[PDB]
Amino acid sequence: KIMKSEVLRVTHELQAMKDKIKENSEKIKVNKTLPYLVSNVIELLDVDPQRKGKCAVIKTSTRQTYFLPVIGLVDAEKLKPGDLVGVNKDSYLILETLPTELDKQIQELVEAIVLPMNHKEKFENLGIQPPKGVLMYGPPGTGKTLLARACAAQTKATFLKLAGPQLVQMFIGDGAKLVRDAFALAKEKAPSIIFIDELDAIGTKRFDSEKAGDREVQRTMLELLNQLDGFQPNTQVKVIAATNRVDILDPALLRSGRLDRKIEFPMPNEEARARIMQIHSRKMNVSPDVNYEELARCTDDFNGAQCKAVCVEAGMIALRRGATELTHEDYMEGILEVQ
Amino acid sequence: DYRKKLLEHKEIDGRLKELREQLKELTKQYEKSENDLKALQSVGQIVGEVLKQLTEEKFIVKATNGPRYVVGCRRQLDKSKLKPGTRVALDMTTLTIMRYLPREKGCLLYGPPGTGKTLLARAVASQLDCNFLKVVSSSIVDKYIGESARLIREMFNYARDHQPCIIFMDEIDAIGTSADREIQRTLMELLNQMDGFDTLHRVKMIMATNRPDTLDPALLRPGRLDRKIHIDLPNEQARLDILKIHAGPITKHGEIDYEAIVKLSDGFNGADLRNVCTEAGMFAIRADHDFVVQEDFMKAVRKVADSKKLESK
Amino acid sequence: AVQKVVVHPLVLLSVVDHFNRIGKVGNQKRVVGVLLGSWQKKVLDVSNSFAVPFDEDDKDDSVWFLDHDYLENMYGMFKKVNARERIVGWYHTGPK
Repeated sequence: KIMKSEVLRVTHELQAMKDKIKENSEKIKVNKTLPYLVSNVIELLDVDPQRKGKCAVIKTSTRQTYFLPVIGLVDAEKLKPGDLVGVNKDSYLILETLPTELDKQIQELVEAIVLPMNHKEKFENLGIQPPKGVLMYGPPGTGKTLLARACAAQTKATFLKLAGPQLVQMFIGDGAKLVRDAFALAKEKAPSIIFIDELDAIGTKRFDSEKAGDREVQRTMLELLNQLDGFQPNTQVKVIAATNRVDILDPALLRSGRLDRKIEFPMPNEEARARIMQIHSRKMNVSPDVNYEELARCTDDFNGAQCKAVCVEAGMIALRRGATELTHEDYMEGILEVQ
Repeated sequence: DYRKKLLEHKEIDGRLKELREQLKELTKQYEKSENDLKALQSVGQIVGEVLKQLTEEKFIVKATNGPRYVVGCRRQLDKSKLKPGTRVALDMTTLTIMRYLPREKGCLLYGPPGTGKTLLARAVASQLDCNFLKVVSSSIVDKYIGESARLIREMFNYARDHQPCIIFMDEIDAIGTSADREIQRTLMELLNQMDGFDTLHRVKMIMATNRPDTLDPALLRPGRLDRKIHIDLPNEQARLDILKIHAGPITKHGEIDYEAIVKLSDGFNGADLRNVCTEAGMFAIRADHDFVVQEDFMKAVRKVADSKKLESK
Repeated sequence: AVQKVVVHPLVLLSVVDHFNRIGKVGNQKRVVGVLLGSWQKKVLDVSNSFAVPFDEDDKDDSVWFLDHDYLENMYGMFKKVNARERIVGWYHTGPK
């Protein structure tokens, strides 16, 4: 063991290094305390001909452009064209980059969002990618908007509102800005839940290509399909879509990353109306007389918002009816009251 | 007694030499921290642009902020990058120059029977593409007066400035009265920017469609799309090859017949057959088992493949 | 390796300080100073330097007194305030 006696000096040098890094590692808190302003970063690869080529283009908030190479600590998610980065008074170095900005269905919604995050072990053991796009289509009456948003609130994760008129803006070019923004919060921030609705109305493919806004909504929408079919790593936040009609369905939605789990929900018959309406009345005071037969039959061509309005109208006259519990005939009274 | 002390001392020396790897690996990163701390010392640089040069040694610069200045020549750099027309960088002290700042042919694959040739472009792009530049057919809406000429010259101009350029056109049947005037405009611009002194060795494009009656007889003319290949038989040998070299990481039942799965899933592509087998894996992962009975496999082939055949409009 | 070097007068005026802070003791031997510079580039450029207690013997010439702790402390603090310059060599004021 005479040859292994030199290891003690190596360990003394290592512990001496750990004892001497406290100063230069301690000044990080007083030098890199807080960036007082915010500056935008745009990536631009340079070439010097070590003497290696590496630089970046900076843009301050005060509309002043300066020069600085790619510097800082070990970068993993950095080097992207983002904002809200670290900057000192005048050195203008990069130190800290930060991103700027219920009963009848519980299986398909909860699984499709948990398995691409928790079941990675079975993904590595089987080599199978999970489905991404789910299409809650079918005739109206199910209430996919209020029930799908309510179940998205029951997912206990982050929820981001995104509708039709949200992406469609008065100016041009903003659609891709809100797509890269929904991918900023969703893709860049924590995994959130985004539910859009009425995709069939904007998925119109006309023959006369002279006047159709829905084809610019197919430029932003098919640009999202470019950012899903073109971008293989779709393991992050998915795109959940739903339509109220099967009149004009986009044929280019046939992909695992795209809308694959197209679950057909038919007209809300006594069973389905008893399901979504048992959800709508699973907590309120329901008297032991609501057979749901006549009132579930009279709910024809009534969406979940209009059926919720029927529940409100049932919640209107029961005050003056004298009974503190909602009765059977008050549902059909609300139906015949709205229409 | 004596023979065991060599093995024992070999064990103490072993556990003594197995503890250096837990530190010597992170000491390189710790030293890299001070290396970066010494690398963040070059600060205070600004940018500029050169328009007019009077003296070969001293020229005029144009800052982004708006005020203009004049700088000299540094002893390290040469007159190669000193020529005008190249964006350079400056320093706050003495306005010295550290370095500069750089600014920033056809094939038709259509099949008269069936659809899914866009998924064939997904098969080729998923096989060997190495150049990401996608153009969607829904960007030529032309709801304005009609000026897509500068859109074509600017798009192919960005294809000249950007070396990676392999396009995959699709869904051209719906965009193919004056409905044909814009097609002759954009197509004659394609000839005007493909038959002249254009970099045909770098640009590449693949046009796809869905119907054999809307084949755009203007596009059927040679020139634009010279290499034309029909899809009547979806390359059963190449389909079987894609299934073989793409059926590696996916584990299935022991008794598996490739010819039956190939024959029962035809018409579209072999990569779509790969989507049928990975769909059968997407159901085998729902059945929390590695290998299952081929009944569910035949449910993914028949139900999923026939669902592609029915919903492939 | 090195074709030419660049020496600033600041180190020689620091030798003037070496001749100023003597205190009239009567020794005035070859005070050795730790020369600093930039060895990164091919050309050598001296910016500043410091001193180290150096004393020899009258009869025996092989006697030389240096210090490692003072060199690592002056180099540590000087490197902390200015990391662009590191140790390169030394220099003595003796003509022989």
